[PDB]
Amino acid sequence: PLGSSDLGITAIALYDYQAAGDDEISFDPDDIITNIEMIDDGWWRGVCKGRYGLFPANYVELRQ
Amino acid sequence: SSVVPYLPRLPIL
Amino acid sequence: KVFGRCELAAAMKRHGLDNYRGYSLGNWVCAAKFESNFNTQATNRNTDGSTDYGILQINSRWWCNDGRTPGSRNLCNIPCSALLSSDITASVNCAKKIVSDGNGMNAWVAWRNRCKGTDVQAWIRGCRL
Repeated sequence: PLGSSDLGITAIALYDYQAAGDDEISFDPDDIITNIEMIDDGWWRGVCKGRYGLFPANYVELRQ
Repeated sequence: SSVVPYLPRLPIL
Repeated sequence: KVFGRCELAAAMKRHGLDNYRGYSLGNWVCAAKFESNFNTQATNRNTDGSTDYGILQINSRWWCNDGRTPGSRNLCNIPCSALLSSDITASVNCAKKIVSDGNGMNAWVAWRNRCKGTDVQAWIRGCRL
């Protein structure tokens, strides 16, 4: 599941996003998001640069 | 040339 | 997720696609093969500013909302990211709207080009279903 050694579902950031809630993450374009959980159709959780939390799915592109 | 998107709707329920 | 051929056939049959709008299961498997090579994460941008999403490459102008497609409809009433899930529920429910909208499976350019009028039963031979 989520506890595996691999990076699970990954994406690249297409646009800046500034976290807007205590449970959100930020990223810059071209940052990689790893270990994605599709908890909701529109907002996903993942890990980006040591930070875990929620982000808008349409700001990333799944690799590949 | 290129569009930054509207944010998706807040999570369902 | 990249589906196995038979794995996808079983899941599509589970979700009601076999003979849906009169299209045998092989049509649907075949369409996913040539749209996305069975990859639930396939995402392809178009020069009109729309994008095709998921296993059946559903387009953001009419069908789903990606936030970045100008003058778009959202007739499946879902974010396009819904179509990028590892299970196929949202792509199947949307696909049923599309194939029922007047042009049947001709909505899928890869189906028209690679599946229509071929022996689409091939796509389900050997599968336990």
